[PDB]
Amino acid sequence: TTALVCDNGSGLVKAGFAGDDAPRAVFPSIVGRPRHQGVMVGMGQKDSYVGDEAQSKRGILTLKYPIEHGIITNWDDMEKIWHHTFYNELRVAPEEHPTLLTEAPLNPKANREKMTQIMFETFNVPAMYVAIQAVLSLYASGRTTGIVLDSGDGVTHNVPIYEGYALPHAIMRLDLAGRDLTDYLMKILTERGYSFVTTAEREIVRDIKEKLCYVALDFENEMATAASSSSLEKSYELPDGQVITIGNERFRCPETLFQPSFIGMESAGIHETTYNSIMKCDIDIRKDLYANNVMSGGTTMYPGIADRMQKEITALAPSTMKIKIIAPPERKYSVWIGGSILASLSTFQQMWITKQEYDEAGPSIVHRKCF
Amino acid sequence: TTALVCDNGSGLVKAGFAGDDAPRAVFPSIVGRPRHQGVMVGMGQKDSYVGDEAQSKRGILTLKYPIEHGIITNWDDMEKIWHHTFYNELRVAPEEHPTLLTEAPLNPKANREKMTQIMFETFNVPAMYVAIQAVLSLYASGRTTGIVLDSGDGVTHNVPIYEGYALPHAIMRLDLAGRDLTDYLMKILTERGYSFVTTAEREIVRDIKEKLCYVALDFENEMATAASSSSLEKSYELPDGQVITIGNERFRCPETLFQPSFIGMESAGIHETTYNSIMKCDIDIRKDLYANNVMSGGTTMYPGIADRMQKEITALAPSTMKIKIIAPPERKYSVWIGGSILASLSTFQQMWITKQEYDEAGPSIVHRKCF
Amino acid sequence: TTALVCDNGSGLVKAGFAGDDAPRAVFPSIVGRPRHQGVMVGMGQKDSYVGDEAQSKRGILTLKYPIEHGIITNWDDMEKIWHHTFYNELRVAPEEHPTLLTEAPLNPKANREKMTQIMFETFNVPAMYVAIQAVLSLYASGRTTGIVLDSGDGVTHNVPIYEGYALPHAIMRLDLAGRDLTDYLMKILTERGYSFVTTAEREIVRDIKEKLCYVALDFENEMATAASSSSLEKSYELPDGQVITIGNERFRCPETLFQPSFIGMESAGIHETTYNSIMKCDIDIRKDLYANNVMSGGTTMYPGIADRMQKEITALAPSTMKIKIIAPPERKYSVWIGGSILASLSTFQQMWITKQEYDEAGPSIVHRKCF
Amino acid sequence: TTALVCDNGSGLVKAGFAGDDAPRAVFPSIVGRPRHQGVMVGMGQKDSYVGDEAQSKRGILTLKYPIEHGIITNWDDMEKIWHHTFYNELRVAPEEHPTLLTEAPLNPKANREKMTQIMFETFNVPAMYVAIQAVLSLYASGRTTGIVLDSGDGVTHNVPIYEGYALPHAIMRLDLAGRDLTDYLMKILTERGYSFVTTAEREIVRDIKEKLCYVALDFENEMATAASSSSLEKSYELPDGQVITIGNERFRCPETLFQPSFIGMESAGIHETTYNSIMKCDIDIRKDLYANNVMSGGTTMYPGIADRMQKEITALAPSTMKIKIIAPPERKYSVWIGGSILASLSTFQQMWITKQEYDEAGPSIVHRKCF
Amino acid sequence: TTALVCDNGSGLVKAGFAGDDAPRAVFPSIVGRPRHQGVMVGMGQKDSYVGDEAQSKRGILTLKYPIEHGIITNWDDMEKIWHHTFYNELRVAPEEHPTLLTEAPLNPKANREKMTQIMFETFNVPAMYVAIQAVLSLYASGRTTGIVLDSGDGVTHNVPIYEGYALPHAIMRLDLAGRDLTDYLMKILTERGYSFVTTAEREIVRDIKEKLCYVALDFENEMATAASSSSLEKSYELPDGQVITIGNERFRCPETLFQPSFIGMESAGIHETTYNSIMKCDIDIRKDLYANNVMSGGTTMYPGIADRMQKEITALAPSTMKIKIIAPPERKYSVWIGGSILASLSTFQQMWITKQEYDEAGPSIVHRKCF
Amino acid sequence: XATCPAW
Amino acid sequence: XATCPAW
Amino acid sequence: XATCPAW
Amino acid sequence: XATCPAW
Amino acid sequence: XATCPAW
Ligand SMILES: Nc1ncnc2c1ncn2[C@@H]1O[C@H](COP(=O)(O)OP(=O)(O)O)[C@@H](O)[C@H]1O
Ligand SMILES: Nc1ncnc2c1ncn2[C@@H]1O[C@H](COP(=O)(O)OP(=O)(O)O)[C@@H](O)[C@H]1O
Ligand SMILES: Nc1ncnc2c1ncn2[C@@H]1O[C@H](COP(=O)(O)OP(=O)(O)O)[C@@H](O)[C@H]1O
Ligand SMILES: Nc1ncnc2c1ncn2[C@@H]1O[C@H](COP(=O)(O)OP(=O)(O)O)[C@@H](O)[C@H]1O
Ligand SMILES: Nc1ncnc2c1ncn2[C@@H]1O[C@H](COP(=O)(O)OP(=O)(O)O)[C@@H](O)[C@H]1O
Repeated sequence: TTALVCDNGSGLVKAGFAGDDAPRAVFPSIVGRPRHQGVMVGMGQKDSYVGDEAQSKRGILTLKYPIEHGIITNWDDMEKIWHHTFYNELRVAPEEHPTLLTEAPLNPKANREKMTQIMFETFNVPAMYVAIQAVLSLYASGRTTGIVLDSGDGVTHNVPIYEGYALPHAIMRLDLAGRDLTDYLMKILTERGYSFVTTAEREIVRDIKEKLCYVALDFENEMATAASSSSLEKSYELPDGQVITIGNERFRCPETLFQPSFIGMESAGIHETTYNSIMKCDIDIRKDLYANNVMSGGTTMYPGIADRMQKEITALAPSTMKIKIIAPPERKYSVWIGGSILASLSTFQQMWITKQEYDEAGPSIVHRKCF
Repeated sequence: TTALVCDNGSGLVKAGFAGDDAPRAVFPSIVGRPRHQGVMVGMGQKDSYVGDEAQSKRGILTLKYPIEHGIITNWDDMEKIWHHTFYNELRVAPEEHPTLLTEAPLNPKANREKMTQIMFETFNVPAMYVAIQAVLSLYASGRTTGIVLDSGDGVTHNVPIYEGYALPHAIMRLDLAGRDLTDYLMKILTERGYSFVTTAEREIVRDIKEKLCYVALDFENEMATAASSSSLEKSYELPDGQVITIGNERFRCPETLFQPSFIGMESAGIHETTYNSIMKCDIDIRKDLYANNVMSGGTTMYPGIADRMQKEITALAPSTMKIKIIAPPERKYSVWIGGSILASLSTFQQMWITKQEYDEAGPSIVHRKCF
Repeated sequence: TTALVCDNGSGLVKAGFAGDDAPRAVFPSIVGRPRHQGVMVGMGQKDSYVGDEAQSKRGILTLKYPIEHGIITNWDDMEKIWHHTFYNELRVAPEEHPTLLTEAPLNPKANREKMTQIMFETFNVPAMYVAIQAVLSLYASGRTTGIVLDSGDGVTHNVPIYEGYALPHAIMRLDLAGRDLTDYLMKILTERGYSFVTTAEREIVRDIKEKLCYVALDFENEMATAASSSSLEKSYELPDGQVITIGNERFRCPETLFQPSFIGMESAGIHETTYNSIMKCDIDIRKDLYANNVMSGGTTMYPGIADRMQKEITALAPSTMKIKIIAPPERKYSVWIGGSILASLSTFQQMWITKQEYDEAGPSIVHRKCF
Repeated sequence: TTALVCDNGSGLVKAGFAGDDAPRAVFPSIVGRPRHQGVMVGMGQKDSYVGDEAQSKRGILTLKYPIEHGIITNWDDMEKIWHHTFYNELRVAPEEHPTLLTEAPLNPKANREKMTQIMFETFNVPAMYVAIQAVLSLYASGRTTGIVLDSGDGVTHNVPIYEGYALPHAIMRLDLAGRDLTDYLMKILTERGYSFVTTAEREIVRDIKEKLCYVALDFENEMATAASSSSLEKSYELPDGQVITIGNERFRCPETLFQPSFIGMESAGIHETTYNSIMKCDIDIRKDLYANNVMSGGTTMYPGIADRMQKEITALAPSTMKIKIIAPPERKYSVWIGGSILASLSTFQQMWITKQEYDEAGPSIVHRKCF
Repeated sequence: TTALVCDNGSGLVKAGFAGDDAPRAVFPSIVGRPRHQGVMVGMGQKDSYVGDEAQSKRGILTLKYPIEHGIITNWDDMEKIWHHTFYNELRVAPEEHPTLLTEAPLNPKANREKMTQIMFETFNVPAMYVAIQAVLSLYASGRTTGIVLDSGDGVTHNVPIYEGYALPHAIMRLDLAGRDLTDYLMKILTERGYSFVTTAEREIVRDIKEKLCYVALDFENEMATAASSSSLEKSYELPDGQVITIGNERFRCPETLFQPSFIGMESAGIHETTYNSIMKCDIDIRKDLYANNVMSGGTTMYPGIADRMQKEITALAPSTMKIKIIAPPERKYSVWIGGSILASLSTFQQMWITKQEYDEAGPSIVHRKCF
Repeated sequence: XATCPAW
Repeated sequence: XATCPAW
Repeated sequence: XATCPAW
Repeated sequence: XATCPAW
Repeated sequence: XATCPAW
């Protein structure tokens, strides 16, 4: 009997066994359906495609995401994805093993409650549990104090923790995301004559973003350098066979994390949110928090992002103290890494939720036990 | 078999062995308990912290004093502190050695009576004894006449002694303290924009008081000097990393010992109490008391306090006689010093209280033997 | 020559003439500025909006408060508001009439000193004076003893007064406010799926609070009643045209005045502060203070707040004495009402500050005259 | 033209007209002044309060006695009290009527001499006279021999008189008083946890003494009875509303009249002073003095004091003779009663002091005429 | 073998060896005992103090005289004083030497009889003898006729002697003393505001008397001189440090030797007693007695006492005869001087009382031998 | 469920 | 135990 | 001006 | 006026 | 021993 660790973020879906260092199933969460007409008879057809197979044939289908902001919008598409993982991609019986699921900090109540019935009633599975995706980043570092920062693709947020005591009046959540950065890029490229408007066209705009984008350390002189010299102007080809030339939009797209006025959302930014989170804390434990800034988002992989946060906070902190941003190189799977430790842990074995507990109270047991 | 000498004042707690010149355990008497929520599982936790360990982690706990004015308010917190001294901080068996405890002059009867049961019934310890913290100051000087003055942190008082004969109709007790001086300082600092309101914030207000405060020899011209010239204005930094500038409140805080109307308590002052104590005595032994003013309080350490008492009493004494205030430099531990002499003394060995004496009469034996 | 009475609290600003029973100008204190781009040419534009006009167009502007806790943070926004009252909203010359201003008890010194220069140097106005917003509540009742309690929106505090003699060592000030109750409500509503995050979104959360909130007489059975029966669940519509359903958060929001741990602020509560204020007073004038509890805050308007304070203090007072909470129905404008009496009073005419007095000493004259 | 009889003891002040059986003005002699700050304007204020009005408002003022031992200490406070009696409390013109004043036996010369100028120069009053407060007790009894004993509140003393001939070499004066009994009681109550230290707190300690105190006939068995049985333990409430329980200090406070060593004053006692006064007299008139012991002090009102003096002197007198202590029930006003008889007496009308007699000699006329 | 001469008057005690001109031990006869409580342990204590040591520490003890009028009142205090002289102050064995003691003329029989047993039974001393303190004054003068007058401190008396024949029907004894003059002085000083009431306070009243007192030659004009002119008014300081001013009581205190009515004792006076002593004698030896008036009391040392007795007796004697008062300058020790002569005298050696004489008869032998 | 558009 | 507030 | 954040 | 303290 | 008070 080994437990199962399942992460389901917005976008990629990750899963594996307990007691390991790497997952086994990584694939996007898309549900596609055809839209043209069938003619030839002898072929075998399907009404929908789920895993990586829907990615291979995108010239016909209409793609669709179930999760938008960390909130389950369409439940019938979600049951196809969990059925795809337990049988086809990974091979297991459901009733043999316990599971472990992760969520977001301030989502509403019915999101973590409808998923109790599915893991008990339609899947006869014992011993589930629900965690929070900020505590699980500290187990990958092995520390016991500090402040985290995870963005990924749904939401960005940060939770301060000192000596194993969390501070609930200091959690900050911002709805600026990863897919909003994709959507702003395909608006800027119409200033040279490129136009990508289809759900299928969206994924070859994502693939440009991951290859050649960087966060500049300064902003004003970069607008004057690239306007005079043609030095940073690069090129890229697409599956039609043509050539696309991109310059001056490489660094201009990740600058919305520091000035959210370009979208029109009125907020503060990714650096003043971290500064106001420490300021709402006490006066005696601020010193141990300037030296511990872990940072483990999927969006964090841009080059030049660590040196930018060094320069910004020292303009806000007083002149005596010391700052330090920690960035491990494998900071992409770190939410799955901490899930492997807590499942194989010995003290944890009284924190499961048995099937008899559900028959006594019902689906409202989850607000009492886990937190 | 060596006896144990234990002093337990309001605030600091001092202890050691008999026949020595310095104690071994000096630590404040605070009991703290957490108030946030625990999240991380693998750590080892405790419900409370007692010694210097509770001082290190003040950003979470709620601190608490057991003794308020020299009166035991909460007995369950007191048993944790005595258990901490006999085992953890100092290592000894209780049943091997006799003890020796100190008190205040005019506390009520049940304070020195409930502590008899604890030193016999729950701690199987023979041969305890209770003293008074004014007689023990003369053994540190080696004299045999004079008038003492001890304040410290709980209460201020004075006892006149001539030739080994105490005068019970002349003892004066005033409830102006040391912690009341701390509380008045954090009221005055709100006139510049500083605000410290938490039990944890209180200890960094105490630490300002011990470093830069002085007692001025005059009061009226000091208000005119510092209002015109910016000469005595100094600065100080705090664990946040900021800078605090303090002037004109350095000498204004210890002036309440001479004019208690600033709090609102209506009394006489620290110098008229000493003058009225001699005046209630006889006419023939006043001359040996103007030349012997020992002074051994913990609060006495302000600079410029000895020259101020020279100037004040000569305005009240007649013009012929001679005054002299004695101030030894190690006048902080002097109550523990006299406790070391009387324990190792040879004649004293018939003044203990054996365990059989408690079984004959009970807890009311303490009002008969010791005085 | 009639004097002017000007009240400037955090939030609403009230003004009128002397010798009257109701003010004439009531409007919030907000300064807004646009953030989008202008396109159409023929319109007439302004860079900012001040009075009720900025409230009408909140879909564009960014709103801003000058006063945060009773402390002037931004002086340039304050000069626009006083200029708006003397000319536009009310029509008067400044140099014709004397004025009268109100403050808070324990604000720092430079707050009541920079406002002396503005009322003399840039506004050529003679005969100003500064009062305290607790004395002015007793003139509306006509009594001469009792203890007050005013909260409003900035700060809550209480001052005990006996026979025209105030007791300066008993004033208690707590920084729990009115806008902190607004901010905690918009955190709780995310448990059903409502999200209001903008400075413009804040005012339609305030308007929910004033219409349907109440203070329950008990707390534990109310959590069991509303969890079983769907009786107190009401509804409300918003300017989009949709329907919002609110139950169980109606009484849960004003419960933080009795347990401030829900925010995380560690303090006592609104009822133990009143009990400890009487206990620090004498022993002979406690009986005339249990029968006189006036209560005149703007926040006091919740239904069921008078019967709750009856029940709480009788658990703390001894069993013989009698308590009585007084609550007049027009207890919102009562700070302006007492300002009208003291201006038209005959004896008061030697308490003004002439313009020649400012030319002799300077801006430090205000700490001597008024108190 | 009717004469005025004015008694001014330490504490209460008594006055009335001649030819009557009861006075009309009884009120304590206290001068109070405020100590806090005035705020409210419209009230009418006074700098001081004199009569019973200062007793009603003791929560603000600082009380003060002019007379300490029968000696005028502060003359300016005395002129306010005599001005209060002649006009406000009693309504009369001063220049219409003659007066009559009483004193103590062995006070110094300048006490009965400065009061001659005030009754002539600043009050234009003719025909004053000064008496002694031991002769005036015999007129209330109507006898002509015996020995008196008056204590009251200032001083205790006794004068032997035989057949209208006083014996000046037998007068004994002791400075043990009534207010010294109050001050010793508030020292003993700190053995249970009660503390009353203020000039305002003193009067609710006096009121305990007058209600429940008694003089026991024996002393040694009373210490053994009340230590075993809880029979005489009573209770009392105070204007705060709380409950005070007092046992074993009821009889222990008046025992200092028989053993003055408890204060520390070294003297004989109230019964050996009376025995040594008879022994210094002759041998032939001792028999008429053992049968006539009048006793008319204000302090004499304790229950059980008459039977105690019967038992004590028979241990000192020889076994043949007979003792008898006389105690009339209205023995409180008896010094005023004898003053009414001697003023309306016919032979007395040549003993006044006219105004022309003062203009011939001066203020030294009083040592010649009256005695 | 040299004899011992011991004088024990009321007050001072004088002793020495035979054959000398001055004594060696002069110290008062006081027995003191403490009255407060002992606290400090390490000191060495005593229950009582005897010699000059009890005079040094009078601020604690209670002083006590054994002899009151020349009569031994307390025998146990007397044995401590004789033990102090033979061993500590003077160093001698008792059984080596004979002694010699002095008495008063008309004391009762048991006073000179109990002191026989102590000098034989508990002190094994041979050869004692008892004299009379009037015969011993003539040996200091060397005459053989005259009339003496000794007062000192116990009693005043006078014995007429002619040609070695004493006249037993002419001895006059008066009980007016020296300590009665001390006690009348501390009554008169309460007319200015001085009060000395303690056994310890008595000795600083004695020391005033010895320094500034004189006997005036006239009495009526001295009352008119000092009442008009402030000439003889002097000053004196006391061990507190203050200043005492004394005028008009300097001569008024020794006037009671001429008019004893001021105390109340009804007698004749010191000059009519001497006149009636000569008148009861014969008619032929009056002429040799008017020319021989020796005078050797300790009280005689007032200035102006010799010229006063010249003036008084000439108003009573007939106008022909001649009077002469003799006053040697060393008239204080003259009773000890005559004791030195009679011990070293050759004829005297058959007048001792051997130890065998006591074993034959007993303690009644002293009424037969010595006279 | 109000102003978002996924709530 | 009366007017202090530690007694 | 220290720990508030309006002072 | 000496040792009392009202004289 | 009678009327004195030392006898
Ligand atoms: N090299 C890269 N540079 C920038 N963004 C990246 C890179 N690789 C992945 N991403 C972003 O990470 C997002 C999802 O990452 P991840 O955090 O693993 O998933 P989830 O957010 O579901 O946990 C994608 O939307 C993609 O935009
Ligand atoms: N340098 C200093 N200046 C002024 N006060 C001091 C100083 N050092 C210590 N204190 C005061 O001494 C008090 C306690 O001293 P101490 O007498 O040793 O303890 P206790 O009063 O328990 O015997 C503390 O409250 C502190 O305020
Ligand atoms: N009916 C109501 N119920 C609860 N709170 C109210 C009500 N009406 C007004 N308030 C509160 O009163 C606050 C301001 O009131 P007021 O005391 O008049 O202003 P100020 O505090 O500036 O003097 C507002 O923040 C609002 O929250
Ligand atoms: N019932 C009582 N029992 C004991 N003492 C009393 C009683 N009534 C009054 N006294 C005492 O009498 C004192 C004054 O009495 P009184 O002789 O009338 O005044 P004065 O001494 O001025 O003549 C007060 O100090 C009070 O202590
Ligand atoms: N200078 C002096 N003037 C007046 N009296 C004195 C003087 N010196 C001593 N005396 C008195 O003499 C008394 C005792 O003297 P003395 O005769 O020597 O002792 P005793 O009477 O025992 O023989 C003392 O009481 C003291 O009052």
